[PDB]
This record gives sequence, structure tokens and C-alpha cells, in this order.
Amino acid sequence: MVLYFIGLGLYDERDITVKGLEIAKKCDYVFAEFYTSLMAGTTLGRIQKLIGKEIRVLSREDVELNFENIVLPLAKENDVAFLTPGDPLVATTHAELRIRAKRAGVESYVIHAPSIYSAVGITGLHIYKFGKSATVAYPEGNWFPTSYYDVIKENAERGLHTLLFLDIKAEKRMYMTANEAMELLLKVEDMKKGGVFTDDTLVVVLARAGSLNPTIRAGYVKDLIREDFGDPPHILIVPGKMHIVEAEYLVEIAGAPREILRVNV
Amino acid sequence: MVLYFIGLGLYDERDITVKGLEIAKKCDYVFAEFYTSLMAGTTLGRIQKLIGKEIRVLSREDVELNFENIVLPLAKENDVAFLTPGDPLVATTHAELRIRAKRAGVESYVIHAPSIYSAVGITGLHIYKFGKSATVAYPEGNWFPTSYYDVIKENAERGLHTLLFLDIKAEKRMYMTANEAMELLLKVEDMKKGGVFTDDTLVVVLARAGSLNPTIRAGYVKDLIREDFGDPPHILIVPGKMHIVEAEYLVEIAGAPREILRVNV
Ligand SMILES: Nc1ncnc2c1ncn2[C@@H]1O[C@H](CSCC[C@H](N)C(=O)O)[C@@H](O)[C@H]1O
Ligand code: NA
Repeated sequence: MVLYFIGLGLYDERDITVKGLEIAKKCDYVFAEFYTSLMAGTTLGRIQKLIGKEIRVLSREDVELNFENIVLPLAKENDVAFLTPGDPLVATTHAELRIRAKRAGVESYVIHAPSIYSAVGITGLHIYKFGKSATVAYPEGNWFPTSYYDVIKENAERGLHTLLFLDIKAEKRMYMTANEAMELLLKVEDMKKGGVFTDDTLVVVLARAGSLNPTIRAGYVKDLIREDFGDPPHILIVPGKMHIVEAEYLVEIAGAPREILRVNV
Repeated sequence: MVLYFIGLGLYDERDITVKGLEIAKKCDYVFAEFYTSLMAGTTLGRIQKLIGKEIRVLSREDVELNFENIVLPLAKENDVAFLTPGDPLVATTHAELRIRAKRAGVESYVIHAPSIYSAVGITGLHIYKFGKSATVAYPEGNWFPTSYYDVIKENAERGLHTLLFLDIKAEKRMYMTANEAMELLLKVEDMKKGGVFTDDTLVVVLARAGSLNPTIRAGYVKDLIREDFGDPPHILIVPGKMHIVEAEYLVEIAGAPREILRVNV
């Protein structure tokens, strides 16, 4: 009579922790969602084989509206697991689901897994220097989201890096690329003209973290805006004031122009 | 010819990922460091048994000053692994170790694992709202560093949460407790008087992230400064103004007083 929130990790089914695997293998019922992120290197079938269980995939509606009707009822008489990409509580609203579990008298536990939030470390940028985070959302109809632009501005002013989560529309199999993110940003820049994101802005792209060969690229928007970074998922990062070893890493590892080695202090 | 940076995760020997465990097992040599952090829920003996490889522990100096003469040489003609607590490359200086690998003509790959940076999501606080991070350092002799205090000030002022790592003396196995951290901050508040950290400041304490039974507590300093949060390590968080949902989570899951639902939202 327990509910387990278990992260599956960044790229494939092997990104789950041993703890998460062993516990999942022994749960009576296994549920999962694949709309909060994209695990590019695996399939539902492969996950099921590893875990040795049939997995009922839930939609955003099933979860956000009927979690307490579809999942919780079972966790009252069985060991239930709810799997998610990356870490179940990072950049999702799944934390609120623990409140529902409690109000239903269902104890819940959380098994973490590698998350894109900490994986940014592979970019060479000191993780403690990241400021507020944001999401570049797809414009819809006449509505054009722009808040993520202000986040970059605020962080840049303090010299902090900015992690930009990119939009996703799983049901339509749409995964925003870093290129689309850059195009949207230049459009916002054209509107606000704050000198926040231009063709000369240095950016970093991390694609398919978790795989053995993720794409890690750094450079100016003008050079990267049309570059192919491979299949999604992707994240875009706007560095703040860099330390010398950060720039050196971006150059030696992310193929950035040696030009950035000459850091301004 | 290959070097694998593999994360060990948060608390015990089962916090490594399946991918990390399988790659570790096929390595000819396995190194590890426990000076950046300590796996409090397990032992070196237990980690060695799970991986089935003897583990050569490296000191801070072995890594920072001699990585290239201790680890890379073997990485030249064998598969070598370098284990670190948490997610690889989170520790500030680890990223440049990949540059060293390159310089030595050695290929390197990163196998992620859970990190406290993402695991703090279990506190209910939205990850995107975290700002710059810092470490609470013990004063000593004539040196009294307070930068971590300014970090909290800058984040809070912008409605951002502040993740605070607490000082640790790995070799001597001595951890700073959230209680000690709170006392130190009050003294800094007494020195600077910025109205940043007082008896009325609301804080969150996270102990033993990764465990199935972690300690998550939220409340005002005047009430938590002398509370027993259990064995280390401890993580201290000073939230900024909260989203009603964040506060409800702390109230419902971390035993925070109802008061925060109106004073800190
Ligand atoms: N492996 C990966 N590589 C690059 N970006 C990734 C990624 N996994 C997730 N993301 C990014 O994060 C967004 C989903 S946000 C949900 C994140 C998840 N809880 C975690 O812990 O990682 C994606 O749209 C993408 O921009
Ligand atoms: Na952060």
C-alpha cells in the first residue's frame, strides 16, 4: 500500500538507478508518463523488458485530472510505481501529486534519477553560477510567450548563466530544437530591443544528454542558429560572466571559437 | 583508451545507475574520490562489492594536482572509471579534468547520476525558481567569509530560492549541520545587518536525499535552529516568496506551519 515516484533518467532505460530498478521490479502495478520530457534512446518496450512489467502510460489529462482516480486507488492495497523521464519532480508539477497521495492516505516515496538540471555540468559551466531558469514556449495562435527573455536579462545582469528548458508537445510529437529556441528569442529581441539576445550572443547547446555521445556546442547565435545538433531533446543555455576555465572548456570540448578564451572581466 | 566519469548518486550504493554499474564492471581499473562529498548511506566496502572491482580511492591532491599521472596513463591502454558522489562534473573543478583527458589523447565519457541540485526538487520548491547557489563555510582564525550571505540576499530580492551546501571536512569526516549553518548565518546577519537572515526567516532542511526515508523539514529559524534533523549530510535552503503550491507542499509534506500559507506567499 505504497506509491513510488521513480525517475527513469536522461536518455535510455539504463539511466534508471539500481534502487529504482529493484523497487520497480517488485511493484504490483506500474504506471508512467512520457509527456514531460523525451527519452531519445529507448522505447516503452525496452523499459518494460528491463523492469519485467506491463506499463500503463498515462496522458497529461489522466495525470493532472484523474491521478487520484487512476493511480491512487491501487496504491491503497498494492505497491504502485509511477515512472517519469529524468527526475520526476524537476520541471514538472508532479510534486503536487504527493499532496494528493497524502490526502488519500497513501504514503509515497521518491526515487531520483539523473536530471537535465544537473547534467548541464557536462557543458563546463559551473553549476553554482546558474541563476533563475526558464522555458522557451511555442507561440500559440495570437499569444506569443516572452517571459523567458526577461529571465535571461535578469541573470545576465548578475553575471549568472541561464538554463532554458525547451517546449514539448508529446501528443503531436513536437520537440522544440535549440534552433527554434534561438529564432524565437531573436524575434523577442527585435520587439523589446534590450540587447539581451542577438546574433553576437554566445550560447551553448546540449542535445541528448545521457547518451554516450551527446551534442555539446558553444558559439555565437549567428553561427549556431542553423546548425544541426541532431535529434531532440535539446536545451539552450545563455552563459553569464564566465570564469576562464569555463571558456576554456567550451573551446576545448564544445568547439567554441578560441575568441571566447579572451574573457572580459 | 577510454575514461568514464561515472556518478554514484546521492546516498547509498544502489544510487548508481544501471548504465554506470554495467560500465564500471567492464572497466580494468576503477578510481573514486570521496573528498567532494560522502555517501553517508553506504560504505566503500559495499560499493566495491556491488561493482565487483577493487576501488582505488584518490585524495583531493591526487585529483587536482596529479590526475594526469595517476589516472590518465592507465586510461591510455585500458578502460578506466572515475567514480564521484552525485552527478559527475557538478563539482566545480571536475569539468577541466576532461580537458586533461583530451590533452593526454584519452577519450572520456560521462555517465550521469542523481545530484542534490535536482534532488532538492523533493522539497516541493519549483526548480526554475532557484537562483545562484553557494556553500556555507566555517569561519577560521582571522578569516570570516560571508559571500554566501550576499547570495541569499540577491536571490531573495528577486523572489528566488537559495540552495546552500554546508561545509564538510571529508578526511576528518566532519559535517556542518543545518543547525550550525543557521547559527553562523544569524551571526553574519548581526555583522552585516541586511535583514536577510533572522529568527523570522523561513528555511527548509533536507537531510539524506536519496534515502527512502529522507528528512524534509520547513519552518522559521527561531523554531528550527535547535531541532534535530538527524545524521548528515544536511542541505539548507532559504526560499524566496513562494507559489501557493510550493507552500502547501511544505505544509503537507515537510510539516511547515500553516502560517507560511499567508506570510511567505
Ligand atoms: N536528455 C536531455 N537532453 C537535453 N535536454 C533535455 C534532456 N532531458 C530533458 N531535457 C530538457 O528538459 C525539457 C523537459 S523538462 C522535464 C525535465 C525532467 N524532470 C528532468 O529531470 O530532466 C525538455 O523539453 C528539454 O528541453
Ligand atoms: Na541552480
